[PDB]
Amino acid sequence: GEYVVEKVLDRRVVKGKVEYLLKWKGFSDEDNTWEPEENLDCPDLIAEFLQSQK
Amino acid sequence: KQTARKSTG
Repeated sequence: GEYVVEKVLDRRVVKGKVEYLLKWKGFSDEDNTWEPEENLDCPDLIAEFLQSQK
Repeated sequence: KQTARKSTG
């Protein structure tokens, strides 16, 4: 399914591909998942994470 | 809205 994301918590690079750790709206932090970037439709939240990295 | 698809399985 498609769900609303609260925040992008982290990013990792594995096998030449980018994945993000996502906090899902209305779900426990125990339900955070790593998702391939192609799954994401949250550009403003990715922009927030990269700026927090600087 | 900021959404994403959650990988199933």
